[PDB]
Amino acid sequence: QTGYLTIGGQRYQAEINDLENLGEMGGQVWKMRFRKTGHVIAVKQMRRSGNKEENKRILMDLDVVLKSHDCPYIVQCFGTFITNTDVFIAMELMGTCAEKLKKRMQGPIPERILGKMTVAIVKALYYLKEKHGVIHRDVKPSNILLDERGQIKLCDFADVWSLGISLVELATGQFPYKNCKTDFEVLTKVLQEEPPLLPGHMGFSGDFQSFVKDCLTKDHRKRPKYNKLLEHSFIKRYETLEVDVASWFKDVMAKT
Ligand SMILES: *CCC(=O)N1CCC[C@@H](n2nc(-c3cn(-c4cc(Br)ccc4O)nn3)c3c(N)ncnc32)C1
Repeated sequence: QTGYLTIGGQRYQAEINDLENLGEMGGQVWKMRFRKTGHVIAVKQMRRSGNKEENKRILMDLDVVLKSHDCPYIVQCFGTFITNTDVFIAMELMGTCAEKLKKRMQGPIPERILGKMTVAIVKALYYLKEKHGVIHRDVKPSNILLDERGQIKLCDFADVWSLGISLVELATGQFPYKNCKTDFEVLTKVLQEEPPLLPGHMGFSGDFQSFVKDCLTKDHRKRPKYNKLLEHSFIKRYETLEVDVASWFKDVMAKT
């Protein structure tokens, strides 16, 4: 469907000129304001003259995003605008990603935040795999989006390993392979060295350390199925525990 903007159930007919460009957030992703209501959204622009490889990837991801309306852990699309020269994809405006939150924090991200993040990411990967046969496998702090409402969603679409590395980086503030100078050197350390587990002297719960250890299983045959990973006590704890991610997000973004 094209030519419509749906923000919270209210459906509006709209064209690209009904949006005011508030600047690049960076492909190109704009922050735009819907003049009719004042709502602010994220808009991804795909140029018809663009690279064939980049456009093909954009259209594949949009196909999944349009089918993922029933997953609360995937960034939602509000509508599309097709012009003679461009395609404008209206997405819900998130705050920032976990990589930038780590940079503003200038230190480890608390376990209670990573607990809610873990529950959101795993259920997004399981949804993508179960409902659409998509194997993401490329989870990193730059793909995990958060907003001031406390929401945690995936964007920009074997998977268990990259989640474990992302959790170790965010829990320690240190990327486990920061001293590798090439991509091949990273692959050698992944295969030759023991998995980079969580430190034991940072007050991490046994559930958190167990979950990261299960994610960083080198033998692919020994990695758990999703129905097993969704039963891990670390997932069970933060499925129900009250964690004020929204207030923590605002406090971190208030840092200079
Ligand atoms: C880690 C955070 C960061 O540095 N960036 C770069 C600038 C844009 C930021 N950002 N991206 C989105 C977004 C992207 N997509 C998307 C849609 C399709 Br269809 C295909 C591929 C992608 O990546 N949806 N949403 C952002 C949103 N929605 N809000 C705020 N910032 C966003 C990420």
